[PDB]
Amino acid sequence: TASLSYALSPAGSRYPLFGTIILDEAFSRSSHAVAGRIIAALREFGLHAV
Amino acid sequence: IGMAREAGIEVIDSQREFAELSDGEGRRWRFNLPTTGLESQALMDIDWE
Repeated sequence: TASLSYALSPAGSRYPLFGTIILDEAFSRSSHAVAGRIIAALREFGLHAV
Repeated sequence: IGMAREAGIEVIDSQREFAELSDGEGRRWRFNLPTTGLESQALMDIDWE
């Protein structure tokens, strides 16, 4: 997610110009607290997500 | 049990102690449990997400 976010952030910006992302099996391997850790990191990275 | 272990409230388990409780749709059941006791201080000190 970090690599994707920075990659999508154009020059002169730190946030992904293409804000939307898809996440299949979003959390099919983690418990809700750790999934929420992903939520925090993902969202904090300037990412609109599905 | 997970909160007890995460915060630090330790759990002992060699015992047969029982309870009787019902699930979401009224169907009732009998339970067997391990030995331990939860406390507010350890849980409020530790964080949750």
